[PDB]
Amino acid sequence: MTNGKIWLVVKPTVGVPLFLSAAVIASVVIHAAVLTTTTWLPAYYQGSAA
Amino acid sequence: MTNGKIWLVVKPTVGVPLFLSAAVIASVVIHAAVLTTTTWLPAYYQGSAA
Amino acid sequence: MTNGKIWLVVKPTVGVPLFLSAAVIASVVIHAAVLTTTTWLPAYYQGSAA
Amino acid sequence: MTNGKIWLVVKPTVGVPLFLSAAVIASVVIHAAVLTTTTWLPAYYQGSAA
Amino acid sequence: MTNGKIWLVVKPTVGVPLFLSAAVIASVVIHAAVLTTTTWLPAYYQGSAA
Amino acid sequence: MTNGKIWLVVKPTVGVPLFLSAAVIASVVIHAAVLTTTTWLPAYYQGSAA
Amino acid sequence: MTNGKIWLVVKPTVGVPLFLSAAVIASVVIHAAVLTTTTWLPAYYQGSAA
Amino acid sequence: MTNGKIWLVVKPTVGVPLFLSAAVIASVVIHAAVLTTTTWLPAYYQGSAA
Amino acid sequence: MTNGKIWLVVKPTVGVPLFLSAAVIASVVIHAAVLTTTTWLPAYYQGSAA
Amino acid sequence: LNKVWPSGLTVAEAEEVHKQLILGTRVFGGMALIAHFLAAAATPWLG
Amino acid sequence: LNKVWPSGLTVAEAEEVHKQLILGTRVFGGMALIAHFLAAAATPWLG
Amino acid sequence: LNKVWPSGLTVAEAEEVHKQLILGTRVFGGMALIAHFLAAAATPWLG
Amino acid sequence: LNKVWPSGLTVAEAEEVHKQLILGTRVFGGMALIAHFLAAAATPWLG
Amino acid sequence: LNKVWPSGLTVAEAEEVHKQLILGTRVFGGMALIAHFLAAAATPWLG
Amino acid sequence: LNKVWPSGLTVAEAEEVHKQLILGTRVFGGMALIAHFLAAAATPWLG
Amino acid sequence: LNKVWPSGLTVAEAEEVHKQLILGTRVFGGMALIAHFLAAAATPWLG
Amino acid sequence: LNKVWPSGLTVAEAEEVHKQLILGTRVFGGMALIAHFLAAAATPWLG
Amino acid sequence: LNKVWPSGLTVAEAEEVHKQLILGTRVFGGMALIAHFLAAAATPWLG
Ligand code: BCL
Ligand code: BCL
Ligand code: BCL
Ligand SMILES: COC(C)(C)C/C=C/C(C)=C/C=C/C(C)=C/C=C/C(C)=C/C=C/C=C(C)/C=C/C=C(\C)CC/C=C(\C)CCC=C(C)C
Ligand SMILES: COC(C)(C)C/C=C/C(C)=C/C=C/C(C)=C/C=C/C(C)=C/C=C/C=C(C)/C=C/C=C(\C)CC/C=C(\C)CCC=C(C)C
Ligand SMILES: COC(C)(C)C/C=C/C(C)=C/C=C/C(C)=C/C=C/C(C)=C/C=C/C=C(C)/C=C/C=C(\C)CC/C=C(\C)CCC=C(C)C
Ligand SMILES: COC(C)(C)C/C=C/C(C)=C/C=C/C(C)=C/C=C/C(C)=C/C=C/C=C(C)/C=C/C=C(\C)CC/C=C(\C)CCC=C(C)C
Ligand SMILES: COC(C)(C)C/C=C/C(C)=C/C=C/C(C)=C/C=C/C(C)=C/C=C/C=C(C)/C=C/C=C(\C)CC/C=C(\C)CCC=C(C)C
Ligand SMILES: COC(C)(C)C/C=C/C(C)=C/C=C/C(C)=C/C=C/C(C)=C/C=C/C=C(C)/C=C/C=C(\C)CC/C=C(\C)CCC=C(C)C
Ligand SMILES: COC(C)(C)C/C=C/C(C)=C/C=C/C(C)=C/C=C/C(C)=C/C=C/C=C(C)/C=C/C=C(\C)CC/C=C(\C)CCC=C(C)C
Ligand SMILES: COC(C)(C)C/C=C/C(C)=C/C=C/C(C)=C/C=C/C(C)=C/C=C/C=C(C)/C=C/C=C(\C)CC/C=C(\C)CCC=C(C)C
Ligand SMILES: COC(C)(C)C/C=C/C(C)=C/C=C/C(C)=C/C=C/C(C)=C/C=C/C=C(C)/C=C/C=C(\C)CC/C=C(\C)CCC=C(C)C
Ligand SMILES: CCCCCCCCCCCC[N+](C)(C)[O-]
Ligand SMILES: CCCCCCCCCCCC[N+](C)(C)[O-]
Ligand SMILES: CCCCCCCCCCCC[N+](C)(C)[O-]
Ligand SMILES: [Ca+2]
Ligand SMILES: [Ca+2]
Ligand SMILES: [Ca+2]
Ligand SMILES: [Ca+2]
Ligand SMILES: [Ca+2]
Ligand SMILES: [Ca+2]
Ligand SMILES: [Ca+2]
Ligand SMILES: [Ca+2]
Ligand SMILES: [Ca+2]
Repeated sequence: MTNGKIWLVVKPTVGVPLFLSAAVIASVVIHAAVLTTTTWLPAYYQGSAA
Repeated sequence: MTNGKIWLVVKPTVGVPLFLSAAVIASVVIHAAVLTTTTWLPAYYQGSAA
Repeated sequence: MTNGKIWLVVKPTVGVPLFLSAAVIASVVIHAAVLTTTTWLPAYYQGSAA
Repeated sequence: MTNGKIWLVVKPTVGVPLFLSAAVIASVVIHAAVLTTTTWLPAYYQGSAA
Repeated sequence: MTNGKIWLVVKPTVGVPLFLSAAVIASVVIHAAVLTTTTWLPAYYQGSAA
Repeated sequence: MTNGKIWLVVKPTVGVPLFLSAAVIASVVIHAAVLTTTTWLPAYYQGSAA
Repeated sequence: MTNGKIWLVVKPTVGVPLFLSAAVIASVVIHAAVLTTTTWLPAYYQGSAA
Repeated sequence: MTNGKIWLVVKPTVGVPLFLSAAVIASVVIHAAVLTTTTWLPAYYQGSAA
Repeated sequence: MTNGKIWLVVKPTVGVPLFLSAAVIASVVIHAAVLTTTTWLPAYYQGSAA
Repeated sequence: LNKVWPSGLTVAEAEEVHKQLILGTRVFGGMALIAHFLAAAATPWLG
Repeated sequence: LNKVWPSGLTVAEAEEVHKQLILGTRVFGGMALIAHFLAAAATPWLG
Repeated sequence: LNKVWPSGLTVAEAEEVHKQLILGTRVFGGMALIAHFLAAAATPWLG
Repeated sequence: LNKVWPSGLTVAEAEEVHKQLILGTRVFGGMALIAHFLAAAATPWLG
Repeated sequence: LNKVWPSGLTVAEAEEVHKQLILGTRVFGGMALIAHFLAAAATPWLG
Repeated sequence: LNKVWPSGLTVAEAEEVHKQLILGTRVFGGMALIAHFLAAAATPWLG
Repeated sequence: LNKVWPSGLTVAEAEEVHKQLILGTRVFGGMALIAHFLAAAATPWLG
Repeated sequence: LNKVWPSGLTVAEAEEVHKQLILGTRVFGGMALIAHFLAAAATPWLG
Repeated sequence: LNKVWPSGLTVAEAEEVHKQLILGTRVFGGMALIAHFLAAAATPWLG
């Protein structure tokens, strides 16, 4: 909330795409980690075929 | 719906290709995850050859 | 059909190469997925050698 | 044959290298796929050493 | 605290995104290392499933 | 031989490095493929140590 | 200490981010090497679990 | 020896770094290939330890 | 020693970072090769643990 | 309201762009919702 | 009408570009539809 | 206060941008908090 | 006919460029067709 | 002291930027320190 | 014929460039042809 | 001595930049030296 | 002869650049030839 | 001799740059030579 001056020295057309892209990548990384390390999430995708 | 001012500070020729590219990549990631973790989707590709 | 104004704010020299490149990559991904997950497509390449 | 206006909105110095590069990469991908999935093409390289 | 003159010769629009991106990547690397080398963190994700 | 007008619309400082780089990469790919798929080329490097 | 004229011909906005990024990457490489080649460092992460 | 006009249409700022970088990469590729495919070069590094 | 005119046609802000980066990468490659192809270097990291 | 912001757009142009993005998202989402019902019906996912 | 937008195109030019993209997509889709019927007929996919 | 900084924004514009980023973060976080409660309830995580 | 489009080409120049691309594609395709017949004849592919 | 350096900042602006970076680092570090104590208490790390 | 095209070359300059590329390709091909005969003679490839 | 070199710096500015880099390197090295002694004492490395 | 080509060089400067590249290549090749004889003598390669 | 070449340097500046590169290389090489003797003495390499 107090960091709003960051946009005086970082171009928003750089930093805003980077910020949102980093969030998106982070979410994918977390979902991929859960998928690769649990049995229960791949079992959810496998469904009744197991 | 309320975020339309993003295009005052992000160039659409950056952000719109990025937005659509991210959607496309996300879809591929999901399809690839289902393909790699289920048996039923590769069995669908394998068809009657199984 | 209704999205033609996209080329007012995305440069075609960016978006048209990206659009066609994404289609090309998508096609390769699909062909590679079928090749790597079926027996019948590699058997087609193998031909009379098996 | 009818798409020649593409060069009004795509720079040829972008699109022509991309077009030819994509063709080259595609050919390599196909040759690599045949090499990796057949026995007969590796046997051709192996020659009389088998 | 004494290095504030770095922003006289490095563009903040370069260095501030790089600085924060490096921190984000570093955190992911550490979390990924713990996930891939312990049993207790994947057991935490696995939960009651096993 | 008939394609010399390509340099009216592709910058040679783009296309000539790309052309030669692609040739170099192609050669490496072919040598690598032979090395990885034959026994005779590895045995040539191994020499009398076998 | 005697190389300070490097900043007459290298832009600091290039070279200073590169210098610090290379240091950061080098540190990660060394830590990753120790983690992947010793038993004692992963045992330290594993803690009382095993 | 006869190709010196290449520097009329390729920028040396591009082509000379690329030329030398390609040579450096090629040398690394050859050394790495010998290291990975022979026993005698790994044994040379291993020395008296085994 | 006789090649100093390279900096008439290569920009030092390109070539000097590239030169030093290549040296740094080369050193890492050599250290990594020794680490991955000897028992004695990982045993040095492993120390008294095994 | 004629102020041209650092993207090169005015406020009104930026809203016009985003409204088309909102519309396109709704179309994609409608198709995706149908695809999920088809996936649930035709695949072993959810039984 | 004559306004040049940040892409460098006018409204009419942008519609002309997109119409060619629409046409090309229809050609690609028609060929792909034929290829899917061939794939269904000649491969084990769908039996 | 009308000074234009190297990003091309004024102080007031930079705060206006960031306030929207703050708002969007709160929306994302509210949704993520709900998703974590759903994950805790419906998945084996946390039992 | 004089209009220079955002690629830097006129309509006539753009058609001239594409016609050479069409010609080159036909040459590549003719060679590829011959290569496929050779591949079918000499390799186990298609028997 | 009003000299503008190659970054586009003055000395005073560059210090103002860095002071916010220092503040943000202290916040991150305070949170990270708490997270390490939580990790030590709740995980098998350090026993 | 003095027209400077978007690459920055004239027609005559572009042909002069390509002719050197053609010449270099012929040299590379001649060497490669010799190398293939050596490969066929010295390696197990082709017997 | 007021000559501006292709980096945009004068000799004096370039020396001022590098001196801060030298100082920072010494700080990093001092910390790294302490960390190596800790690593030698606390880990199985060097016994 | 004093024409400046799109690289920014004259014919004479371009030849001067290439001569230094030719010279450097000969030095590299001389060293590489010696290294190959050493490799043949000291390694199992070629016996 | 005061000619400014496409790098932005004069002949004299380019030689001054390279001489510092030569000096730095000699320092690196001297250290590397010592490190190889240490490696030969302390590691199983070369016995
Ligand atoms: C067997 C079938 C597979 C599967 C196969 C696929 C495939 C294949 C695809 C998807 C796609 C999607 N799947 Mg599914 N999917 C599965 C199960 C799930 C589950 C689940 C828990 O089981 C969930 C939550 C989802 C959810 C989703 C969506 C996120 C996504 C389509 C979004 C869209 O159209 O938005 C449109 C949005 C709207 C119309 C309105 C949005 C309005 C709200 C208010 C906006 C809030 C924004 C928020 C606060 C901030 C966002 C920040 C940004 C991320 C930066 N699927 C199963 C396991 N799914 C598609 C996809 O991701 O495409 C890119 C896709 O291609
Ligand atoms: C089971 C739990 C895991 C673990 C999980 C995590 C996770 C997960 C994270 C960390 C993070 C961090 N961990 Mg921990 N961590 C573990 C064990 C350790 C051990 C150890 C030897 O056991 C150490 C040394 C650390 C240390 C660290 C920090 C380096 C880092 C947070 C820094 C920060 O906030 O700075 C703030 C700094 C300050 C407030 C003040 C600094 C002042 C000093 C004087 C500055 C000196 C500068 C120096 C001289 C030069 C620096 C050069 C630059 C690097 C270029 N952890 C265990 C094994 N750790 C976090 C991280 O890296 O985030 C990016 C993170 O996300
Ligand atoms: C167990 C220990 C390891 C090992 C561990 C390491 C590690 C670790 C490193 C090296 C490094 C180096 N090692 Mg050792 N090294 C081993 C065994 C070898 C063997 C061998 C056949 O056994 C060789 C030839 C080398 C050789 C080399 C050098 C190439 C290099 C340092 C160069 C330098 O300082 O130049 C300085 C140059 C000079 C002072 C003068 C040069 C003058 C001459 C006339 C210039 C001629 C130029 C030529 C014609 C053209 C060059 C073209 C360019 C490549 C583009 N090592 C053993 C197996 N070695 C270091 C390195 O590469 O750092 C980047 C490094 O970090
Ligand atoms: C288990 O983990 C796995 C492996 C699955 C990994 C996890 C993956 C996850 C978490 C995936 C999540 C995916 C999500 C969140 C997907 C979201 C998809 C969305 C929201 C898609 C939206 C699509 C919108 C589209 C296609 C909009 C198109 C708009 C168009 C074409 C209009 C274009 C024109 C303009 C923007 C402006 C025109 C100009 C004017 C002046 C009017
Ligand atoms: C199981 O998961 C796997 C592994 C399979 C991964 C999943 C993959 C998935 C989900 C793949 C999905 C693929 C999709 C959605 C593919 C879509 C393809 C489409 C829509 C292709 C469209 C092609 C269109 C083409 C080729 C159009 C060409 C147009 C041309 C050449 C005209 C060019 C000219 C202009 C644009 C303007 C000219 C200028 C003027 C002034 C008129
Ligand atoms: C075990 O380790 C694993 C494998 C899991 C790896 C570890 C992963 C970790 C550590 C992940 C951590 C993730 C974190 C920290 C995620 C943080 C997420 C956050 C904070 C997300 C925030 C999202 C915010 C959003 C979506 C905001 C959107 C804002 C919008 C759309 C407004 C856009 C407009 C403007 C910015 C300005 C408009 C202009 C005006 C003039 C008003
Ligand atoms: C099983 O799945 C696997 C693994 C196999 C992956 C799947 C791969 C797939 C699906 C591959 C598909 C490949 C395709 C579709 C390949 C298409 C190839 C084509 C269409 C090639 C065309 C080549 C055209 C060439 C080489 C044209 C050259 C033209 C030249 C040299 C003329 C250059 C000059 C100008 C353009 C303008 C000159 C200027 C003037 C003013 C006249
Ligand atoms: C075993 O090896 C493994 C695998 C673990 C790998 C090893 C990993 C290692 C060695 C990791 C080390 C990690 C370290 C050293 C992490 C350090 C983290 C730090 C120092 C983080 C600092 C964060 C600081 C933040 C988030 C600061 C934010 C500041 C903000 C938002 C203010 C933004 C505004 C401005 C800069 C200027 C505004 C303008 C004005 C005019 C006032
Ligand atoms: C089984 O599959 C595997 C794994 C093997 C993968 C498959 C690989 C495949 C399919 C590889 C195919 C490779 C091909 C097609 C290679 C083609 C090579 C060619 C055509 C090489 C041509 C080389 C040409 C050279 C080196 C020309 C050099 C020219 C020079 C130096 C002149 C430079 C000067 C100018 C261009 C202009 C000067 C300016 C003036 C004003 C005169
Ligand atoms: C077994 O092989 C493995 C796997 C281990 C791989 C091998 C890895 C190897 C060989 C690693 C080697 C690592 C080395 C050589 C690391 C070297 C580290 C050094 C020298 C680090 C130096 C750090 C210096 C720092 C952090 C300096 C910071 C300076 C600052 C913040 C000042 C910034 C301000 C300015 C530059 C100018 C300000 C402007 C003014 C006008 C005053
Ligand atoms: C089995 O397959 C494997 C795995 C082995 C992969 C296959 C690899 C293969 C096929 C590798 C092939 C490698 C080749 C072909 C290597 C070629 C090497 C050559 C030709 C190296 C040449 C080096 C030349 C050098 C270092 C020249 C340096 C020149 C300098 C320093 C002068 C710099 C100055 C100027 C250019 C201009 C100065 C300005 C003036 C005004 C005078
Ligand atoms: C088995 O195969 C493996 C896996 C090992 C792979 C094979 C790897 C191989 C083949 C590695 C080969 C490595 C080689 C050839 C390494 C060469 C290293 C060299 C030559 C290093 C040179 C270092 C030079 C340095 C650090 C110089 C620094 C200079 C400085 C700091 C001065 C900076 C200032 C200026 C340039 C200009 C200042 C301006 C003025 C106006 C005076
Ligand atoms: C983006 C491409 C994703 C390809 C994913 C498929 C990789 C192969 C999956 C394992 C092999 C499946 N199998 C055994 C039926 O062949
Ligand atoms: C691998 C580390 C990469 C560090 C980031 C690259 C160096 C900074 C490049 C800055 C380019 C923009 N510039 C010159 C205007 O500052
Ligand atoms: C793969 C090696 C790449 C080496 C660097 C090639 C040149 C990079 C671009 C900088 C030089 C061009 N320019 C016009 C800015 O001077
Ligand atoms: Ca179902
Ligand atoms: Ca079928
Ligand atoms: Ca639960
Ligand atoms: Ca056949
Ligand atoms: Ca604990
Ligand atoms: Ca033979
Ligand atoms: Ca110890
Ligand atoms: Ca020998
Ligand atoms: Ca020894």
